[PDB]
Amino acid sequence: MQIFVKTLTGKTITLEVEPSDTIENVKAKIQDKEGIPPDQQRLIFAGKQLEDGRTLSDYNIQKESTLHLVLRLR
Amino acid sequence: SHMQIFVKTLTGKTITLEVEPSDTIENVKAKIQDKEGIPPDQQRLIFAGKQLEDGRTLSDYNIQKESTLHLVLRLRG
Repeated sequence: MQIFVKTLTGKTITLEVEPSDTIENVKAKIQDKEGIPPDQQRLIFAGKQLEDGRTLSDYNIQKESTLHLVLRLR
Repeated sequence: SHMQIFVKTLTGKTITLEVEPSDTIENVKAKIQDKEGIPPDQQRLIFAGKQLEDGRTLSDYNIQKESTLHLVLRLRG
């Protein structure tokens, strides 16, 4: 289950994730790779702003799907 | 003495900052960290299509009051 996370500058990272993983889990994995705290991350899929508590299956995020990472200011 | 500038991400999300023309780009990054908690190393700042260098000042780039700098996330590797 290899999904992609795309920044606003073209750069894209790959993540190995399991169907049950929550969006928060996804943000933790991104912190592990990029050092960006989850609270500073906004994730978008299919024009939707993703919620931390939900899983990738609740958004029908399939293998090779591409999520969008956006900076989240206070 | 002081002036307001905007720092904007690519989504249009904006932050306002009070700065001096004599402030360094690193000073601006540190002010952004103070406001947003984003470490300087994660920040790349852009103005007039020129990547901004930590050691230079705002006046070096002729950044004026109400000018807008763009903020971009810096990734690892």
